[PDB]
Amino acid sequence: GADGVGNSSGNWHCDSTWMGDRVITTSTRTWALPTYNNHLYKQISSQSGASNDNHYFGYSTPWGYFDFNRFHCHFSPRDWQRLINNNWGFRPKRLNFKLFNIQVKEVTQNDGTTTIANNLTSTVQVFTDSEYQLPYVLGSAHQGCLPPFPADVFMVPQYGYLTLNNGSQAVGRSSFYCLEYFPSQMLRTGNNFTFSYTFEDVPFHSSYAHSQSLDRLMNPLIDQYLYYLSRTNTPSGTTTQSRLQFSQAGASDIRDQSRNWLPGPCYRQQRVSKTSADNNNSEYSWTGATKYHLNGRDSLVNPGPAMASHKDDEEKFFPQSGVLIFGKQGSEKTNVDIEKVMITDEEEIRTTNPVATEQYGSVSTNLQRGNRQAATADVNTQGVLPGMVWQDRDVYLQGPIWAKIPHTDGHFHPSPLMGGFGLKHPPPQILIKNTPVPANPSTTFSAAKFASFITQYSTGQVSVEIEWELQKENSKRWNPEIQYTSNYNKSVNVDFTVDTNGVYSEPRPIGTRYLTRNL
Amino acid sequence: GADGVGNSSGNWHCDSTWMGDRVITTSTRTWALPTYNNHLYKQISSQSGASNDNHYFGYSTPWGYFDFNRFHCHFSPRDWQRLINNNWGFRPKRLNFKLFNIQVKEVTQNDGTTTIANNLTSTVQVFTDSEYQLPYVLGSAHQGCLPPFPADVFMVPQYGYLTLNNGSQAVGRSSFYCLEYFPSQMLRTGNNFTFSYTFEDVPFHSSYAHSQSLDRLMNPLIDQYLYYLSRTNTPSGTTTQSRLQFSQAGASDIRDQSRNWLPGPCYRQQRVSKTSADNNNSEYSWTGATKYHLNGRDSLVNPGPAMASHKDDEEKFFPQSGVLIFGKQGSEKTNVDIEKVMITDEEEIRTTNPVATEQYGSVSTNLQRGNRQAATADVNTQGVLPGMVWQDRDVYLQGPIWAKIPHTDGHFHPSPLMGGFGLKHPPPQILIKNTPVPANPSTTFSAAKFASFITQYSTGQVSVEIEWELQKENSKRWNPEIQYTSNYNKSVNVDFTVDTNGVYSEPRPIGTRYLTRNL
Amino acid sequence: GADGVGNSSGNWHCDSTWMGDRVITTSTRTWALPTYNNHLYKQISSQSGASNDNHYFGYSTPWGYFDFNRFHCHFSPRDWQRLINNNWGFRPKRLNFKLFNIQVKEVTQNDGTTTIANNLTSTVQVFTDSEYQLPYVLGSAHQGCLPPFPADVFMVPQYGYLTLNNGSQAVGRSSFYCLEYFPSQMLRTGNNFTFSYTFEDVPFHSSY
Repeated sequence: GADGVGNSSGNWHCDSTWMGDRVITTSTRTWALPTYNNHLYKQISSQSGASNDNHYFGYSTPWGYFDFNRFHCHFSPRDWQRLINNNWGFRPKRLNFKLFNIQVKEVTQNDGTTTIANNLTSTVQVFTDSEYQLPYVLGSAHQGCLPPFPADVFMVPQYGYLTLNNGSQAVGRSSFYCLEYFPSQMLRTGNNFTFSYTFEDVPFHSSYAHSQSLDRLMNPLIDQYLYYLSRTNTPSGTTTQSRLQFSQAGASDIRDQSRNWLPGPCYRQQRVSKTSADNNNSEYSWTGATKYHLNGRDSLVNPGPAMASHKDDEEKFFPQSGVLIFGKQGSEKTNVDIEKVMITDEEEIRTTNPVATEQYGSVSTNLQRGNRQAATADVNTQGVLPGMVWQDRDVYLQGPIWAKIPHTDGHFHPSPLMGGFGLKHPPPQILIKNTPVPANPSTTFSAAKFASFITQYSTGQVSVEIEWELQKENSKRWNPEIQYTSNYNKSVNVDFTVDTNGVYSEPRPIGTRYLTRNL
Repeated sequence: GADGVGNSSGNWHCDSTWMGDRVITTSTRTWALPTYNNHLYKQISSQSGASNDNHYFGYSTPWGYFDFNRFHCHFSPRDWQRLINNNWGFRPKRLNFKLFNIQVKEVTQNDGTTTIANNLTSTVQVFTDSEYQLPYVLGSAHQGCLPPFPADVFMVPQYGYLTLNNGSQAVGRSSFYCLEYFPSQMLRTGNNFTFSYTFEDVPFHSSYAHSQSLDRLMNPLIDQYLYYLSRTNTPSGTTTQSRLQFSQAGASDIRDQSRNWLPGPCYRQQRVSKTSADNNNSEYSWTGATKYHLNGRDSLVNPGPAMASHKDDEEKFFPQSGVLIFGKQGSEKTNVDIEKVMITDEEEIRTTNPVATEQYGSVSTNLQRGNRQAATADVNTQGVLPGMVWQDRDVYLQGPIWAKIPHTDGHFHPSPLMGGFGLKHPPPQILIKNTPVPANPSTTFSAAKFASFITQYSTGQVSVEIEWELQKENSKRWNPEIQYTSNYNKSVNVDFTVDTNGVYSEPRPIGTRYLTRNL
Repeated sequence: GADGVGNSSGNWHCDSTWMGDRVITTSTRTWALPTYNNHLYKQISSQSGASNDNHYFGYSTPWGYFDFNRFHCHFSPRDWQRLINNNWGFRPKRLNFKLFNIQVKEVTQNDGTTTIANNLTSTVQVFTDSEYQLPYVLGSAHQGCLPPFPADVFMVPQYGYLTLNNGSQAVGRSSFYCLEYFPSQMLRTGNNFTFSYTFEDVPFHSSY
């Protein structure tokens, strides 16, 4: 699209409509973009000394990108609630994007006095990496997505990436991608950039919780017909004499019943409690946390494989890195106290996946014989096994929406671990930069790189609309399901509202599983 | 096909052409075939005493088979190089085979003097087991495939197989397949045997190395928004008092960052070093090597599941059985010294799969509390887990090309472990035998089995052409990729050449990953 | 072309005719071919010490080649004379080649006594490097072309070539061409191999 200077390049679309089966969440926000790295690509690396587990090598670019991989960039409390309360599941189908009403300003810091003014002509160029030839950054839970609250103006993030490294230094194989080596489209004012995408058949996120659970799944009333090993030894006057007898598992017997499927896999996490007291006093934050390691650098295992966060009656506990944790609007960056964060809870799964903090089961160790007692041992890490079945990490309104499946020789069940939809070809990276403006050059020629540009930034609005599909409920469940509600009682502030000084804020994390489906 | 005696049953096709997307490697070689087991099927078994882990039972047949399950039976250094240097990947599509110019000779060892001459009439019969009713031997890394070097004449291997066994003895279930119970086609001279095959949709072998790596994958510039557990206890005058505080992972924080996918699986191997010194002195060749075991016989775990062979700066090490090892042209059969072999290296993977010699990660053990320190333990064997992603063993010019997927109730990701393409219905076994020639029988009848045949063998050439598909490169990588080159400096002998006495020889193993794709 | 065992795969053409403007010199000769380097490619180099101006590095092949880059393989004194006496100049235009009546023998040196006999089946394979992907040796004034005199039987030369070298040793850039990496056509007896060529506009040799 194209037009004039006194012509709005696009209108403001920010609705949300439900169609019974679909529902489209349109949404627009105003943004701003500075000139990063003063227009140059800069090489960047870990700090020489820095622990090995923390080295790196890569580049930062003068390019800034766009991102809305956060559910709340599309759903509004209320809306989300609608969804989350009457749908067995849902998934994204297609999207449409558009930047417009772009405007380029140029600040002038003459002595003790700045003065911003329109640089009409100068441009901002955009380009979408629709061929995925660029290090996909999104999906890395970074923060600089869209504001949950419309009215909020925002700054565009700067693109940076990482290649290979042998400590703080580069290794040859590492590649250096240059963003100008693409065909950016250049916008001036009166210019807009639209583009549209279509998702790929993915599974509806399961937005329901299970009423039955693996173990308790058969019918009480009837005993099976298969037998199991009831007792081993037997009374012989005073002493026992080994004599194995078997029984037919019934209701009273349950624990012993024969089955057909196994809980999901696991990778044991340390348990910490919301109650300061209980927790051993010391620094096992890193030392005790569950991790894995590549090329000799141990990394953390955050968002561990999807597994319930606490047994019955222990909402007080949680994994050291088995859950998602968001900050309460305002919460500072580092070492903030428990009271400043919102920890997610995944009890809803208990029913199928193991509890993060407790071992999977316990396999037998030795082979018993008359002169040898029967061994056994608990298992803290069980990789996928036939017959296992499980549930993936719920979603949360202010959580990630999707993530790119890495291009590898092999993947195994790609639901992104941080939760979300695992996409092979996700929404392409959208980039934006401000074509430089060489400030006054010298009369006599010089072949040096230009270094003195006009100080200036851009701004303008952006809009994103997405169509989601739904799987409606359908249970013959007689008694009421659970629903997500807002507290009745009076409060000094409404949840998901602007305070007295107009600061919007999300009180709690809102999950997705409320409706109840049987297993 | 058919014709006369003074008529070449086929010409010599040994080209190789590239078409931009495909590339066909035609190739012909001269061969020779003796008469095995003096024409009879012989029962064969382990040696009574022999360690249990080494028993067996099966048969050897008078039949010899054909095989080219080695990349170099089709690619020529140069060619291979072309491929390997400009292609994100490739795979086989179809093939065509033909035997021809068959000729049957008959030696005469009269006293101190042999004398070979043409037995025109007598025949050689061939037959392809296109229904896979015969124990698929190929794929077992046996040696008797085609000569890498054209000019080389070769001997055809003899077919043998193995069934069940209870120690050195047979067990009933074990089957005994007889090769005459097939409809062999019989060739006399002037007769040729052609046949063609078509591969099945398989995945292009990934012939590229990764520039990013799981851990270092997100964007440096921006800190995430999810929080993790920064510290546990806290300064209380003199003493610490447990007080968990959380932080928002940033660049400096990296190791702690939240992610979305896990390294490939693992099965720990012992580390040995190319440097004699380091290595503990003793015999842990078997005792210390990683293995598994069926029906009480521990077998070795060679070509362990695909996993990088050494961390940064340790090209000197390697798994005890985690790598492929070829002999330097000439190297004898047993206990040959390190200097006689070429060990493959899979550093290229590091980026996704764990290091063979070092544990996967470390899960937590106990549940901590005030009166209990936080436990933890390293994991040396991790079975596939959701979110895991990885790369398969590279290929190597002189490596296997494919392998038959065993007919079972269940497989999991069939890329053959020794590397190659996992095929459900691979190129059918091709067999060949020389119809016997009863040497002079007695005038008076006898119903005994004939035992005195004419001494004779066969020869003639064989040709195999195969069409491979390619996936061309396509990265916006600015700086140069790595390529495979031959050393500039002078040398007494060219690599992949015949020495002074015309002995072709492959200097080093050549992999496949050189081109660099992002993760 | 193809046929049987008791069938001459080609006749003997050895004429020479003048047409006023053209003149065609046909010519046939009998030849023989051993098995070189006992069937293998052998690496070859100057003799370590040997003056520098005389070092080299290259290979010898089990392959033998054909050559008639000598005017007398086509002209007969007399003929040549005709030409040479009444023509301001001349040049070649096209050619046609054919091998035939191929026969493979096999000697038997049993003790103090050899005995040659027909190995009917076995073959001889031929192939023309029509894409010039092989080190062009001919033109190097080598000797093993055709006999000037028809009646003369001859032996076929063996193919060998030279690459780069840093003294008596090889240098990487040097290439090693393998003759089997071509699609040889295989002849058995009763088999013939013909092929034809066409020269390119060149200047008449000034014969005045």
